[PDB]
Amino acid sequence: KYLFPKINETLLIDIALGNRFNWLAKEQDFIGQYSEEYVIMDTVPINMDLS
Amino acid sequence: KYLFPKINETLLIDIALGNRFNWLAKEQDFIGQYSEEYVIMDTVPINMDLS
Repeated sequence: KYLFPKINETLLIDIALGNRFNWLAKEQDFIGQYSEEYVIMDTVPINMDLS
Repeated sequence: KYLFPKINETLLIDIALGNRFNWLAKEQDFIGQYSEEYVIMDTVPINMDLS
């Protein structure tokens, strides 16, 4: 009854918190500051006539 | 009709009773008496400003 209380273990609980959208993340080169994007608009195929 | 009755078999029914939480059981060394645990509290990432 005269000893100092001693620790069995000390346990770092480290939970790996994850970003669910990480598989979308592209990686750039961090150069310039404006990203732009563009598409090509539809031109529907037309019938041909020989007249 | 004058013989003593004789045993065909005697059958020890031994059912293996299982602890369903046994896969959680860590094993320590039984040394000391206080287990403690700790986490690291959140510090949210902050924007940087050059001023």
